[PDB]
Amino acid sequence: MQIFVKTLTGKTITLEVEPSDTIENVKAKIQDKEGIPPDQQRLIFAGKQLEDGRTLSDYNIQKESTLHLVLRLRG
Amino acid sequence: PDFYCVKWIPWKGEQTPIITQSTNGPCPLLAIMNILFLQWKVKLPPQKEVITSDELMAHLGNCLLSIKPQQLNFQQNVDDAMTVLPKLATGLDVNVRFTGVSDFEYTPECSVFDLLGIPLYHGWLVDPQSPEAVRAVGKLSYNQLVERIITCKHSSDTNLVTEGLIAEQFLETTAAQLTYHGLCELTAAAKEGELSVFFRNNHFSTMTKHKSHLYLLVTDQGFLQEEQVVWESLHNVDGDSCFCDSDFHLS
Ligand SMILES: [Cl-]
Repeated sequence: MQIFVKTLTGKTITLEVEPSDTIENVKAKIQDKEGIPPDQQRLIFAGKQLEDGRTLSDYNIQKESTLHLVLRLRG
Repeated sequence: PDFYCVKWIPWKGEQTPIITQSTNGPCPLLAIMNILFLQWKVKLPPQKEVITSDELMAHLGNCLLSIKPQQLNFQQNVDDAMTVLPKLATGLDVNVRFTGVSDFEYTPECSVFDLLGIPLYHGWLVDPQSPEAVRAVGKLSYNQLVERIITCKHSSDTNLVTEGLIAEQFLETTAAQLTYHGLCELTAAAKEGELSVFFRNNHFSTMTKHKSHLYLLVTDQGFLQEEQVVWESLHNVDGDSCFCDSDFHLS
């Protein structure tokens, strides 16, 4: 399915995933097309932080759902 | 691998080593160690071409553990420093406040810097010329700002909702984590010839100010062979950045 990831700069990256995909896979997908390390990633949806272990269906994330990404400050 | 190339430069008429960095290497450690090398508080033998993380730790240890106090407050800090050393290599957590170039949430992580007398800076500052933004962001650190933005999104109270939207566009427009005001305040706040650490975009750099100009030490491995390339303009917010040699002359 197609979902959206809102980068803070304003740019909205589109992503192709599956409901069984893990949060660790999606960060790796965002890295793979935006270069941001998966550790510097924090995923937010419906006011909840997504955890690496769980999957997308665990949060009832459906098609064209917009996921918010927050950068954690770690140099 | 886990090795770092040593680069020798003519710093203040002395042969001085600095350490070059991998691609996403150990940049806090590097930012700190390179200051210590430039201050000659740590010395390498002339033919050192490479150095390991463990050696750096060892030299760093000799600095930290050789520091004397101005009793009990002091010794606590020192262990907090020790406890944090591994993170110096793998990534350090910072939490800036947007009110000032020295404003961070104070954590153990920050304490290393303090013990070595090394100022820690960022330039991610909310523009004072916009009172709406100044009010919205207030004294909140980054971590508090993102929480608040979230709370505000869930409210239907107009005040909260407005606060949040303003905070959101602040983060959107300043995502480069350096602002013109930050740049100006850095300029006026940093002191001539002081070596400090500058946080920006999850990288720590060795910074100095020289003749009112701000520079980052060039640690890019690409320029290992080029002795004439030592200092890079802290040039904001984007654009061509000039290189200088050790003496801050165009290279
Ligand atoms: Cl100094």
